[PDB]
Amino acid sequence: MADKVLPTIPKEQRTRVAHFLEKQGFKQQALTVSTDPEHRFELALQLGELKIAYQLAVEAESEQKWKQLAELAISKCQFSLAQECLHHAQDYGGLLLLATASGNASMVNKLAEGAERDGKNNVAFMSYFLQGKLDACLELLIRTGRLPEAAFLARTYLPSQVSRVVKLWRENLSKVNQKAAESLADPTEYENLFPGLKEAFVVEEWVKETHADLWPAKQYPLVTPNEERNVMEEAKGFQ
Amino acid sequence: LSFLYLITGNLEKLRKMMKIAEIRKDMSGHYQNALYLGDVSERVRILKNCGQKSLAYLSAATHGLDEEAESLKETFDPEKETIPDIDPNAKLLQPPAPIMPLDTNWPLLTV
Repeated sequence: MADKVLPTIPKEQRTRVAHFLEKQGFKQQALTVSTDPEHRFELALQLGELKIAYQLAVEAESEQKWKQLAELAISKCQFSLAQECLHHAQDYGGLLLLATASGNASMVNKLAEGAERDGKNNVAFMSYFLQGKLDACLELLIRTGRLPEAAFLARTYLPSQVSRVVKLWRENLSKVNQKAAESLADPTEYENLFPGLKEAFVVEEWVKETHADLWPAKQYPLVTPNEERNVMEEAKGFQ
Repeated sequence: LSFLYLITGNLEKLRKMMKIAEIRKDMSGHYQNALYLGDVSERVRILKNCGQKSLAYLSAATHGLDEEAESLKETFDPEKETIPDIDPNAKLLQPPAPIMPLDTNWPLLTV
């Protein structure tokens, strides 16, 4: 009966009543009438026509929508898309949590790009590492003035930037003269670098490694490939 | 300090520390223990924070252990239905094979 009336209601009317309908709990039906982007939106949150919600979003026109929505999407476990929205949002933090949990390089490159974006030094490093990229970690340091720290990495996992880097750090120190403050040596004397001969470089292990990076470590797994990184690793690594 | 420990090419100290801060709660931090590692135990805890078998699967599958994550997931009345890219594809690799150190201890000189 009402439907005959329905033509003979418009804009705003629909809204009020929609709220009534919503009160009725005739959410779907409430959806059908739906009439305000906001109105549609909130209801949409309740409702979850997911795709449908997207169309309403269309171009959302507010990350806040995406943020709100992201939580919702994620709940529905409509991730493929969620990723698209979140990505669309480029809302890195939550998105990272998923991306990381299954794992992914690709995410990492784009993200790397992002990593560059973020404005505090630390996250970006994990990324660089995570990717496996000393190089990236070290380059990053150059901008931030992480210098003592950069040396440790450069030493540990040797890109022998310890030599290069140390000179520069030392130079800062140098600026701030005093001989102790200057501090000096790479192959020999103070440090014996390559003459010490101990644990962050060489070819053979490295060759084995070269491959290693390429295969999946294995134990028993899924399509989501292996790498391990534990006891075993220590042993071969020494070899 | 943990960072120093992972920088260096050795494994325990971070792990006790990991215990002792895991043990001091967490929602975003477990991550620290996992990467340089393969294996994590965090997952036992983690699932409890999540507990949607989702995290548990994503994480799970490779030790050849996707499976328990599914068992619960089913029990619940599952809710997963779509996923995004993420297939383990970034390198947790680097650190210190023989010749050209670590640095537990770092020598220098005033000279």
